[PDB]
Amino acid sequence: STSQVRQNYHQDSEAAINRQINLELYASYVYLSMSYYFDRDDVALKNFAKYFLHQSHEEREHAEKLMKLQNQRGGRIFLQDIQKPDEDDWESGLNAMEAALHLEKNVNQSLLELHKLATDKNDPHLADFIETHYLNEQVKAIKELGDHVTNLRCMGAPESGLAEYLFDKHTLG
Amino acid sequence: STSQVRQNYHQDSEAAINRQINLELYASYVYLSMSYYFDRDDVALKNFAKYFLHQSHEEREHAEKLMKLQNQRGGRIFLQDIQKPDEDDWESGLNAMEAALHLEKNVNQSLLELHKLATDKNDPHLADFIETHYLNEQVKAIKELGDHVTNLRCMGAPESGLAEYLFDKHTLG
Amino acid sequence: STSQVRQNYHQDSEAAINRQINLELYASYVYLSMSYYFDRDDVALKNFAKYFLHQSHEEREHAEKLMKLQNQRGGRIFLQDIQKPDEDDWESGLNAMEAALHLEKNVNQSLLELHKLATDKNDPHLADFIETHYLNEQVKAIKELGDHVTNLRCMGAPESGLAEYLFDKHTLG
Amino acid sequence: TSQVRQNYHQDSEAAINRQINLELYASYVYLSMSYYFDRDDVALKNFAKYFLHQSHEEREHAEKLMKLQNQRGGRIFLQDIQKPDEDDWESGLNAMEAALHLEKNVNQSLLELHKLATDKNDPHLADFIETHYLNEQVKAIKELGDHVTNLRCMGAPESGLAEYLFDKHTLG
Amino acid sequence: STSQVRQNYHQDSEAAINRQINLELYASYVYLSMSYYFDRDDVALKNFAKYFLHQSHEEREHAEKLMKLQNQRGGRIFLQDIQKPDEDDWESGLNAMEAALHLEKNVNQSLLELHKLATDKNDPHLADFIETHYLNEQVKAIKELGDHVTNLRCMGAPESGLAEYLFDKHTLG
Amino acid sequence: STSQVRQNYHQDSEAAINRQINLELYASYVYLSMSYYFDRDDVALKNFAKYFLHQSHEEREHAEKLMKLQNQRGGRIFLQDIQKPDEDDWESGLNAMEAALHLEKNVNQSLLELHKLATDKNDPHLADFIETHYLNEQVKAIKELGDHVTNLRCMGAPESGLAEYLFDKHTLG
Ligand SMILES: [Ca+2]
Ligand SMILES: [Ca+2]
Ligand SMILES: [Ca+2]
Ligand SMILES: [Ca+2]
Ligand SMILES: [Ca+2]
Ligand SMILES: [Ca+2]
Ligand SMILES: [Ca+2]
Ligand SMILES: [Ca+2]
Ligand SMILES: [Ca+2]
Ligand SMILES: [Ca+2]
Ligand SMILES: [Ca+2]
Ligand SMILES: [Ca+2]
Ligand SMILES: [Fe+3]
Ligand SMILES: [Fe+3]
Ligand SMILES: [Fe+3]
Ligand SMILES: [Fe+3]
Ligand SMILES: [Fe+3]
Ligand SMILES: [Fe+3]
Ligand SMILES: [Fe+3]
Ligand SMILES: [Fe+3]
Ligand SMILES: [Fe+3]
Ligand SMILES: [Fe+3]
Ligand SMILES: [Fe+3]
Ligand SMILES: [Fe+3]
Ligand SMILES: [Fe+3]
Ligand SMILES: [Fe+3]
Ligand SMILES: [Fe+3]
Repeated sequence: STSQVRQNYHQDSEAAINRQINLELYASYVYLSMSYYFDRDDVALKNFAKYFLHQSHEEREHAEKLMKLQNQRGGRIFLQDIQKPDEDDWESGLNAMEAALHLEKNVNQSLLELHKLATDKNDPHLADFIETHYLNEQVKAIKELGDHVTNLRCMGAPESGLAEYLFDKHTLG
Repeated sequence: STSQVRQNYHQDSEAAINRQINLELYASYVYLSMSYYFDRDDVALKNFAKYFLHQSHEEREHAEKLMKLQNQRGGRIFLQDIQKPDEDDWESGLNAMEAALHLEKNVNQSLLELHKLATDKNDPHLADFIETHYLNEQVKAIKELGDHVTNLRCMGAPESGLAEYLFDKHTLG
Repeated sequence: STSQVRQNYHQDSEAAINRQINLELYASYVYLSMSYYFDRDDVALKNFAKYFLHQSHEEREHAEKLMKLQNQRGGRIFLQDIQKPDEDDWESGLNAMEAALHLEKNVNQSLLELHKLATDKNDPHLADFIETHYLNEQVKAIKELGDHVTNLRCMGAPESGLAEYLFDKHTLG
Repeated sequence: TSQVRQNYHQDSEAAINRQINLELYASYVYLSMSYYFDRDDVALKNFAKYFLHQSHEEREHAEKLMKLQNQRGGRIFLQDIQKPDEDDWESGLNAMEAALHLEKNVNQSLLELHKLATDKNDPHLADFIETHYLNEQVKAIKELGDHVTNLRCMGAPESGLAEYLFDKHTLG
Repeated sequence: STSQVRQNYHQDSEAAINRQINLELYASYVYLSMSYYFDRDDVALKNFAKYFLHQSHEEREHAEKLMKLQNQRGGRIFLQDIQKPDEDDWESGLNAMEAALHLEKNVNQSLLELHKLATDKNDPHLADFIETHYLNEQVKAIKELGDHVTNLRCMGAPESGLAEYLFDKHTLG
Repeated sequence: STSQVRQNYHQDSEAAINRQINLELYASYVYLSMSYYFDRDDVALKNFAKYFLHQSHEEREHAEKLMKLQNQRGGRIFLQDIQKPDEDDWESGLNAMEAALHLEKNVNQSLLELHKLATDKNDPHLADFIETHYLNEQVKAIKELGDHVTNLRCMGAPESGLAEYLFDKHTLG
C-alpha cells in the first residue's frame, strides 16, 4: 500500500536508508570486535577496549536513528544480516585505529552518496537530516582517528609496545 | 598457542560460548526489529516499541558479558554473522509477545545445554557463571512474557485493538 | 495441559516444591507456638518470645518465596494442612532452642534432598535457587542455634532461672 | 490456674483458641488466593498483592488473639490449620465473592464470641472484641461487597478486560 | 567429637578445608614477602609494594573466611606451619608478577579439587561456598595478573627499568 | 651487599630484627588460633573471639613495621616458617588469657634483649624505635591481660561458665 504519512519520499531513498541501517549496524559490529580484542589477556589495553566499545554503542545509536527516520517518512524497514568483521585478530592499537579510519571513510562515502540521492530526488528534509545528524559527525570521527594514527606512528608504534601502553594511558585514558 | 591464564577451560566450552555470543546478538536483533515495528505510523504503540528496545539493549549487554567471560577464561572470541530475524512484519502486540516468549525459551534451552556441558567437563566456574548471570534471568523473562501473553489474550487481543491500546498504556506504560 | 512457561521442570521437582512449602509453613507455626509460650505470665521471657516470632515470620517469607518459585517455573501450587506443633508447652529457653535446632536440621535435610533431586533431574536453575536462598541460611541458622544452646548450657540452664533471664537480656536483648 | 486470671471463664478461653485457629485459617485462604493470581495463566498482580496483604493482616489478628489469651491468663492450644477449600480460584470476581463469604463467617464467629463474653459478664473481653475486630470486619465486608459490585457491573468474569481494568484502576 | 551443628559434612571435606586454610595463609606470606621486597632501598617500587601488600591482606581474609566456614559446618580447625616463600629475592616486578600468576593458578587448581570433592560427597553447601567466594575471585585475579605480565613484557621489562618505573606509576598507581 | 642507606646498623641488629619479625608473626598466628577457637559452636564466646582476632591483626601490623624498619636501616629481610601454635584446643577464656599473658611476656623479654643489643652496639635510632613502638605497648598489653586474668579468676572462672559468659558480655563487649 502507501503510508498515510508518506510525502515526497522516493522509493530509492527508502531503499538507500535500509542499506545505511545495515551499514551502521555493521560498523557497530566491527567496533565491538575490536573492543574485545583489546580485552584479551595477551593484549590487555583497557582504554583501547573502552574507546572502541563506546564507538560500537554510538554506531548502534545511529542505526536506530536511521530506523526512526525511515518510520518517520513512511517508508518500511527491511533488515538484513549483519556480517561478521573481516578480521578476528586486529594485530595492534595502531592497526585497529587505521582499520577504523578506513571503515569511517567508507561509511562517510556511502552517506555522501545518500545525500546526493536526496538532492537528486528533491528531498530537502532527507538531505537536511543527513547533514545535521551524520556528515559533521563523520568529519569529526575521521579527524580524530587521523589524529590518533598520527600520534601512534610518531610515538613509534607498532614496533614499540611502550608507545601503545603510554598512548592508551595518556590519550585514551 | 595456549593462553597464560587458561585453566580447566575445555575447547568445547570455548566453542559453545562463541555460539552463545552469536545467539545473544541474534536475540538483540530480533528485539530491535520488533521495537521499530511498533514505531510504524500504522501500528503506533510506543510502549510496545520501548519495551522491545529495552529488551534489545539488555540482550546486547548479555552478549558483551559472554565475550568478557570468554576473554577471562583465556579462550578466543570468534564472531559470526548476525542473521536477520525471521519476519519483517510482526502483525500485532500479542504476536510479538508470543514470538518473544518462543525466542526466550529457545535461548534458555541453549543456555541449559551450555550448563550441562560445563558440568560434564567439570567446569564449576563456568557453570556458576551461567547460573548466576543467565538462568534466573531467563526464568524471569519467560514468566513475564507468559504473563503479558495471558493478559493480552484475556483482554481480547488481537481482535480488539482497544485491548492492545489499553495494555500498551496500563501495563507497558 | 502444560504451562506456556514450563521448561526443564520435572513433575518430581514440582511435587517436592509443594512438600517444601508445607514444611516451611509448619516451621513458621512451630516458631509461633514457641514465641507465645515465652509470652506467658509464668514464663515471661520477652526476648525469647521476640526471637521466635522473628523466626516465624522469616519461615513464612521462605514459604511464600517457594510459592513464587513454583509459579515462576510453571508448576501448580497445592497446599495441605499445616499440622500443629508437637508441643504446647516448650518447658524452657534451653529446651526451645534445642527443639529449634532439631527442626532446623530436619528442614536442612529436606532441602538437601531437594537439591539432590534437582541435580539428578539436571535442573541447574532449581539447584541454584536452593543454594542461593536456602542452604547457607540454614547453615547459619543451625550454627546460631548451636551457639545459643552451648551458652545456655554453660550458664547453668535450665535449672538456673538466673541463667535464662541473663541470656534473654544479654544475648537475645 | 494463672496468677493473673480474673473473671475469665473456661468457655471464653476455649472460644478464643477456636478464634485463633479461624484467623490462621483465613490467613491461609488469602495466601492461596494471592498466589493463584500470581500464576502465569492468570497474571493479575494487584489482585495477588491485595490478597497477600489480607493474609498478613489475618496473621496479625491471630497473633493479637494469642496475646489476649496470654494477657487474661488462659492457655494457648493450637490446632491444625486446614487447607483452603479450593486450589483454583477461577477468577477475580469469584475470589472476591469467596472472600466476602469467608469474612461473613468470621464475623459470625466473632459475634458469637461477643455474646459469650457478655453472657459471662466479661466486659474487658467484649470491649476487646468490639475495638479490634467488629468494626474491622464490618469495614472489610463493606469493601469486599463494593469490589464484587464493581466487578459484576463491569462485566466480570466473562469480560477479561473488566478484571484487567479493575486490577489496574481499583487495586493498583 | 561429632558437633551438634554437623550435617552432610564429610571428613574428607573437613581435611581439605584445613589444607586450604594453610594454603591461603602461605599465599598471604608469599605476597607479604614480595611487598617488602619492593620496599627495599635498591628496588623502591612503592606501588608494586602496595599492590602485593593488599594481596597479602586479602589472602589472610580468605584464610579467616575458610576458618569461619570450618566452624560453621561443625568441623575442627587444625593449623600447620606456614612455610616461608620459595625465594627471598624476587628479582623484578615482572618476575614477581609471573610468580604471583603461578601461585594463583596453583591455588585455583586446589580450589577446583576442593569443589570436585564437595560435588563427589554431595555437599551442595560447600560447593556453592567455593563457587561464591573463591572461584570467580581466582579467575579475576589470574586474568589481572596475566594482563599485568603482558603489559610489562610489552613495555620492554625487565631489560627496561623505565618500563617498570612507568608501569608502577601508571597502572599500579 | 652493604646498602647505600646503611649506617651504624650492626649485623647482629639486622639478625635480631629478622628473629623479632618471625616472633611477631608467630604471635599473630597464636592469636588467630585462639580467636577461632572461641568461634566454635561448642564454645561460642564471640567477644573473646573478636578480642583475640584484633590482637592477631595488631601483631601482624607490628611484624610489618619491623620489616619496614629493616628496609629503612638498609638491612635485608629473611623470613622463616611461622610455627603453628603449641595448642589446638585453648580450653577456656581464662586459660587463653593466661597463655596470652605468657606469650606477651616472652615477646617482651625478647624486645628487652633487642634493646640491650641496640644499646650495646651504640645504635640510638634502633633503641629509640624499640622504646617508641614496642616497649610501652607491651607493658600495656601485659597489664591488660593481667587485669583480665584477675577478673576472670575473681568471678569464679573457669569452674563457672556464667562467669566467662558475663565477662565476655560486660568487659570484652
Ligand atoms: Ca558471511
Ligand atoms: Ca573473511
Ligand atoms: Ca582474511
Ligand atoms: Ca541543506
Ligand atoms: Ca541470511
Ligand atoms: Ca525467512
Ligand atoms: Ca517467512
Ligand atoms: Ca553451582
Ligand atoms: Ca467500647
Ligand atoms: Ca463497649
Ligand atoms: Ca551456585
Ligand atoms: Ca626515647
Ligand atoms: Fe556511523
Ligand atoms: Fe561513524
Ligand atoms: Fe539473553
Ligand atoms: Fe533473555
Ligand atoms: Fe525456612
Ligand atoms: Fe530458618
Ligand atoms: Fe481477622
Ligand atoms: Fe477479617
Ligand atoms: Fe482505562
Ligand atoms: Fe585466596
Ligand atoms: Fe587468591
Ligand atoms: Fe587472590
Ligand atoms: Fe607485638
Ligand atoms: Fe605484643
Ligand atoms: Fe601486643
